[PDB]
Amino acid sequence: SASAVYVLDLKGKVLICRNYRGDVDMSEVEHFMPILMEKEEEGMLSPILAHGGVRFMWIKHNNLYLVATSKKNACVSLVFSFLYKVVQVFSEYFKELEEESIRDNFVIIYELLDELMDFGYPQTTDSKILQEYITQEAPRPPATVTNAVSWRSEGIKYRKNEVFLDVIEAVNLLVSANGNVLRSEIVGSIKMRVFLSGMPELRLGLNDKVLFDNTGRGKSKSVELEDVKFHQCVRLSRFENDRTISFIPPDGEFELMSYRLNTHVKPLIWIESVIEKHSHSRIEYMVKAKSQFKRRSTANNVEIHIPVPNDADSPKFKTTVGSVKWVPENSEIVWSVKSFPGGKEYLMRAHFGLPSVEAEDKEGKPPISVKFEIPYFTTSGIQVRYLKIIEKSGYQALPWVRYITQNGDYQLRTQ
Amino acid sequence: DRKGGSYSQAAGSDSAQS
Amino acid sequence: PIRLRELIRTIRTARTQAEEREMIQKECAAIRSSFREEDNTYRCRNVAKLLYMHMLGYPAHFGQLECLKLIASQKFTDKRIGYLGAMLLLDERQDVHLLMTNCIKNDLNHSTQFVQGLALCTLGCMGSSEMCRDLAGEVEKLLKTSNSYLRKKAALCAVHVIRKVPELMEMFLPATKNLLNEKNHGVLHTSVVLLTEMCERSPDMLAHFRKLVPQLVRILKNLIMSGYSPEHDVSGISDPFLQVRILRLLRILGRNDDDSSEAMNDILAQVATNTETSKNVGNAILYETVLTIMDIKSESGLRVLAINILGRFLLNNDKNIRYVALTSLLKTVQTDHNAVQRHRSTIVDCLKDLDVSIKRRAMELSFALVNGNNIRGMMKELLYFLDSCEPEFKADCASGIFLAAEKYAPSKRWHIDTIMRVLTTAGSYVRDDAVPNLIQLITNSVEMHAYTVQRLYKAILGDYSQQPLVQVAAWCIGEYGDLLVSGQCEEEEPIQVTEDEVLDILESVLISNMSTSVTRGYALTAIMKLSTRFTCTVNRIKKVVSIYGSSIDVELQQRAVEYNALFKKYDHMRSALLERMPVME
Amino acid sequence: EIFELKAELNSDKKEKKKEAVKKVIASMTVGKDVSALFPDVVNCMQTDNLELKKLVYLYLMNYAKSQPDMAIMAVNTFVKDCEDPNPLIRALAVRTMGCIRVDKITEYLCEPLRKCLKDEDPYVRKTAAVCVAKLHDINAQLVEDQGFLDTLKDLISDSNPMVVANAVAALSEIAESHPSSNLLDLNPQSINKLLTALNECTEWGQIFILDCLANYMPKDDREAQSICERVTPRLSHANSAVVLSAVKVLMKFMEMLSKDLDYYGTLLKKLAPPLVTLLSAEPELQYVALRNINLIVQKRPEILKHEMKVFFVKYNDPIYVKLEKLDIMIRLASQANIAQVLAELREYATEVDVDFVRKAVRAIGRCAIKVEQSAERCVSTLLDLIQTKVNYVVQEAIVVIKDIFRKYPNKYESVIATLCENLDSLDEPEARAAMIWIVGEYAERIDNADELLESFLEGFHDKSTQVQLQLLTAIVKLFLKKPTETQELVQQVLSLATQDSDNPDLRDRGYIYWRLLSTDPVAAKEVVLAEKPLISEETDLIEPTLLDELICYIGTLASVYHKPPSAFVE
Amino acid sequence: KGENTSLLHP
Amino acid sequence: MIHFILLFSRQGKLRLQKWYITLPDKERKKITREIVQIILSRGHRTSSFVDWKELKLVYKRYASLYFCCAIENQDNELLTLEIVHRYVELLDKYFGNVCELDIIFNFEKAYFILDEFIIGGEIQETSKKIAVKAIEDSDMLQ
Repeated sequence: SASAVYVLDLKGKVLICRNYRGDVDMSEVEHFMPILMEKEEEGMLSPILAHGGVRFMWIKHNNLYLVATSKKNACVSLVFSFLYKVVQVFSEYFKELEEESIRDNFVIIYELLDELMDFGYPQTTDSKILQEYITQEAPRPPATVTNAVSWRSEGIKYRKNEVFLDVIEAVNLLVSANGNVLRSEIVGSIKMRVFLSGMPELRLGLNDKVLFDNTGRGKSKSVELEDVKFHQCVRLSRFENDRTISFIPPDGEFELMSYRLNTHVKPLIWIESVIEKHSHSRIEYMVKAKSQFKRRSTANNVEIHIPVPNDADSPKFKTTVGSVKWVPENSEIVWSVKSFPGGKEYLMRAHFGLPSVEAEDKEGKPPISVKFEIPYFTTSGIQVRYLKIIEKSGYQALPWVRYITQNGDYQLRTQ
Repeated sequence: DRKGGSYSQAAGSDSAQS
Repeated sequence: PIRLRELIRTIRTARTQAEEREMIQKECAAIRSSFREEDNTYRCRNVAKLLYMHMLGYPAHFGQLECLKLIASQKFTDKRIGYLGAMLLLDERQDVHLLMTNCIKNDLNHSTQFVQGLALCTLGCMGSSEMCRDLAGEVEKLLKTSNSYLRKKAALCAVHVIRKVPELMEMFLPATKNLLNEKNHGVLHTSVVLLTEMCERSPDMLAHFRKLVPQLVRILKNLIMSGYSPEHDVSGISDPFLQVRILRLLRILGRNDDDSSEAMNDILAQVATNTETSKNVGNAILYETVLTIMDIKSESGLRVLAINILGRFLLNNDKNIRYVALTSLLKTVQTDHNAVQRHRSTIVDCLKDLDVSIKRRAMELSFALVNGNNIRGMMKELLYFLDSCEPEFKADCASGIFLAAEKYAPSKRWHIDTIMRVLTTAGSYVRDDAVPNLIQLITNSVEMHAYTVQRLYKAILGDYSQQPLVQVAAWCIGEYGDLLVSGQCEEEEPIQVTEDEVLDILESVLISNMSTSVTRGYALTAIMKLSTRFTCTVNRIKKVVSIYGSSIDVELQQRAVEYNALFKKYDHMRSALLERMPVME
Repeated sequence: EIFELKAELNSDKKEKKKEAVKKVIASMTVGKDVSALFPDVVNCMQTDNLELKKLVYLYLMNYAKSQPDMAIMAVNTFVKDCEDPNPLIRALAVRTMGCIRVDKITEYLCEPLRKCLKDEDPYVRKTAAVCVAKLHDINAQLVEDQGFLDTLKDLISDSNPMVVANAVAALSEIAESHPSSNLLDLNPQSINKLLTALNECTEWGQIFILDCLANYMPKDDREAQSICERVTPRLSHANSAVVLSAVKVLMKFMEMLSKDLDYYGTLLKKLAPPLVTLLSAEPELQYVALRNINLIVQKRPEILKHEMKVFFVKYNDPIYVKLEKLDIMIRLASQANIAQVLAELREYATEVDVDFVRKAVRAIGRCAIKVEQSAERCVSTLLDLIQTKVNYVVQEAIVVIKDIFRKYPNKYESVIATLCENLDSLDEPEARAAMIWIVGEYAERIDNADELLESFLEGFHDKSTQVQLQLLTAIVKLFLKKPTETQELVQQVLSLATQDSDNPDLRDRGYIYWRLLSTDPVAAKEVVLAEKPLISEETDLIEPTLLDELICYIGTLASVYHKPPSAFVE
Repeated sequence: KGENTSLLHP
Repeated sequence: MIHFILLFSRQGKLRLQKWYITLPDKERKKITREIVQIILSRGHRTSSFVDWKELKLVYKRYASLYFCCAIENQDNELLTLEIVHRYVELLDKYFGNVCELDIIFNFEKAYFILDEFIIGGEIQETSKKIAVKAIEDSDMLQ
């Protein structure tokens, strides 16, 4: 129930605003900046602001705060969803998220904002549909929005029907300083870049534990994702009835399904860190990394970030494999490795001095995280069975998909 | 080639499930 | 060697706060790496960058040894950088200036005048209790020097040492003797400042320093006669700092003596008419002369002239002039109080002025001008100002009104009514410390209790969110329950107090969310005292006390448990400890 | 500038008019009061260019309230545009008509609203519904006179499922702003029709459809079972707001659900994966998810019994997110994960956030008080925190120890010696008063209690009212228990708090203590040093009446604020 | 800008 | 004496800072922030005089950057304004057409001039030509 949504700047100047209900005066945006400054200075800053009886919910964007003033107790979740959709639409239309594009495409920006929502109720949410009706460089509204099938525009013609899938794996490991991993969750991501002719209805099929149990084939390696979320085009009725993933694929790259379940397997990388820091004399970095993944898998672009001292200077690195660079902006040493074969064991020995003057205040102990990304590895063991590509005209599709394993929340608590 | 796992051909459905 | 200009340009090129912080961190890391290698060639650029980062708001704890090393260096630029680092990032609380004592002592005998002056300035700016003890002898040695450019620095160092070490002023008694004939303006000003500081530190030197009054008068007359000069002549005033120092010395010299006041009476009279206040310097000189005349035993004509000047400056539309006039009137409150009564209209108008400082000065003048005859008349004006005052002045206005009522209240009934009105209107603006004072004043007064009790009962039932008003009402109820309700033991005719509304109000206050544990405790104490004070509502508060004994608060739970135990086992002894507390000033 | 712009706008060149419009928009967007040029732009309004029409409409909407008198020259243009063949033009005109805050402007637009009510275009139908809702909000009496309620009710029973959802949202807004008289409640056939169109509704349409079900009150288990089965597929939607709306609808339906039936168990089982997925949402929605979980935790706490690992605050989690996670863990604290909670609190106690550290200490104390099985573990953690040598940490540990002693002091005598010498130089009133109360109540395991109280008696008359009262109570307790070593201390305390203490409550307490001491010292042990009963801790759970109301109010601003919907709106 | 301007304009 | 004298811009950026009273770094930063907030939230008709924390907080900016001082309540208010004007004139003479940009580049020179002019919060150079000559001689030393 936001009264009006506006785009602000880092200096407090509003890049663009669009009133939807008119129940709140436009001058309330000025008081938002002092309120935000006070909240940040007092630790009471929150995304949902409140200026008296009018709430100005703001979201920190790439360059400006997306302030959405509201008057009544409207759907806060709905307002957040509308703001996220607007951000996604702006990112799709404008490749840059800064003040340069805010003041460069205002003519089309105003039309897009007007078409997006009216009277506080969002109406248009398809980026492709918005581009087919609002362009920066007008015809009647497309019938796809009026029709039920708003996730697959009809009439698409392509020379070849190629779909690029991406099996993105996110391994998040929360290892405490005591050596025990508390939060070990793996989140799947089934994103497909479908580029074909027409609006084929995808018939997803994979080696799911629930599907195998229902079909009686619950004896092989079946992925039992704790949380699986279907895309907009995915038909939830088939999934609820018999796990039938039947939906119209979108024109382009989209995330159809995203698995999310806990992980009970050993970590892909076992990192042992040693802090031989003298009392204002020297610092020791006994970093040992062990690759617990299969030797047949190589972690490309491995970056294990080891936080160095805030006031540390004159550091010397004694490692075996992988370049180590101390970033003054990062104030930490990142164990950069180009390719990390599975089972590799890297030992590092840091040595640097410390200032004679003691620090006035403590800086905390940020966790140590790695940036490993080993593709072509399916740790979960979930294997896609088939993709039912059905077209009324009839064509032979050649879909493609790649499994990518990366390091997500693989943060290890510091000692 | 491409980093992060090469693209592989996908089937249409489980042929063993009828 | 990154130049300071390059660092400034890079900082200006950064827009995001995070980007600026990252750039500052990179620069600090580079500076620390350079310092760790013991670099001595480009140390000036590193010192400048570190100073800029510290001024920008960046930590510089590690950059303390480099400044100390550069302080003991030989390059003039390096010495200046070290002195600047010691002055900026070096302090007595830092404790890193202890090692600088040897460097200062070594540089104390340096032949270069700039190095010695820089060291003296750094010592004065960063004066420490222990540094002055080990450097007191060096300061006195340079005080007898004939260097005009160094005389001011020596005087400043001596003044800083005296301020930091008041017991070290005894060693400067003979060093400044026979130093009133300095031709240089700076040396004479330093000598006058040192004499004023010595006189203010202790009064033993007032008699010794009062002998130079004729010399100071002659110097002031000569300066007034020499009204034109290329140096120190700004805005038509030649040596305004020297004139201000002379006026301050005259005001502070002989403040309680007749000979000193009589000696400078002619000089003050000449200055009061030979000075033009068209410019800021002239107005400041006139204000200083008026303050000196008021603070000294000046003649009746001098006081009249000062009053006329203050009145003329009050009508000035300048905000600074109005503030100066208000400050002078506040300072001359006790002195010439009758003559200050002619500006009552101006004081009242200053409360409505659009200047926060001007409004505060007017309010202070009105508070200080309240007498035993205008208190009743000024009460309405004070109430109006408090009702329509700023949030930062509402509490101050209420405190001033309460102080005036407690100091020069025309009557107990009028003072009690004013206090009740202030409590009702102050709400959350009444200070909590004033609650004990109000309680003591209520306890002292034993003649107006029925009307006061009725007013407190009426105000408590209306609102209870006012912590000071609520506490005052609870204390009044506990003190005079026997007088608030008469014949309330059993059912009677409908009156203000029925013996049951007070108990319900106390229970609601105790259980109300608007309790800070202080008003709740006062309400519990009043309820406990009402067991013997009031004999109408009995056998019902015991259940509440027993239930109230399990409160979450340890103190509140203990108080409730003690009350329940007293009610259940010391019913006959309840009245043995319910005697009224004594009343004392 | 202004004159040149007016001359350009008064020209017959289309490129010049477009340039002038762009310049005016840039000035208006840049913060230039272009309302004075609204009458000049009024003449240059009827333009064939679609881009120019949108800019003119935006300027009129932004210059309508500023110049209501000058807005009377746009009714003819709006009427002419209301019959535009292009659906986009008609939708823009409908949006502009409702956006004009003119009292006399909506009166002349009633006929165009009636004409566009039956628009065949689903976008046109949605625009007409939005305009009708805007007119009703601006003028409820005008909307009632126009009789759009009958058209709005039949709108849901039509095609254009997104248009149906828009009409349903408009009708709910009208009834939400209505005083509840003449409600638009529908029979089960309407619910079934909405459920049939629920699968064809968009992300915005799904939320609107789920909002309608929030007001209907189910009366049959079979109808409730069908509604739950229909809402179950909504949990597999990427829309977090749609997920939140579905969760709220399921919670509302569970109020009339029967625990004996297996439908409630299936709904509870399917809700946990949804909560886990929602917890991994964006930081802006993370706070909303935490608030929703806290609101639903008091209703069905057994739903998230096994959800504890996700309750840990992430390193990159925001301060508000960390506070919400800590609150969820405290509300979700259980003996099964007591060790994990203690470890997380110890991990949370090493952060650099002073407010975060205080919140962690308070949560640890609350967990220790709620569950007595970890009382020894809580005491050990408090001792470790005190030994950590943190001023704020020391104060928090002292407060926690004082709270635990008042709650479970039967086995709290072993920490008096450790807490006796714990850098008691802290002048924090909360820590000082807690230490004084602990010493007074636990003046049995410490042989130097009088010596410790001697240091705090130097400034008893000027320490604080609460601090002074606590010190007086401790002195009285020590005298009652061991008066041989505190006979003079009690007299000194009575003299200081009776003669040098001007506080009314403090003076009364001192006088009462002196009277009790002078009356019967033996009776003071049974009166002052009595065995207090169990301390009634305040329950943090919301009232059942408020909990039921908050269940319906799911996703509103009041859920985040934890306040009633009528207590937060103006 | 406003920074390159003289503080006193002299 | 002047407890602290600092030069701050209108936007809040501080171009100068010189405190004659030893205070904690966090306390000094908080005091500077409070002074900036008071000055940044003050009108043009406030008399340029504020009694904050019992200190004569006199604010008087002749350009975009403002100037503030804090002295005890023992002397005339116009004396502080006259001293500030004299210091500004001396800095302008030493530099020549002093601007905000030049202030950042000449921070060390400005600090040296301020130290040579006022030491310990008290006036050290009453004359205007003598201080300029001394500063020029010190600069020519190297």
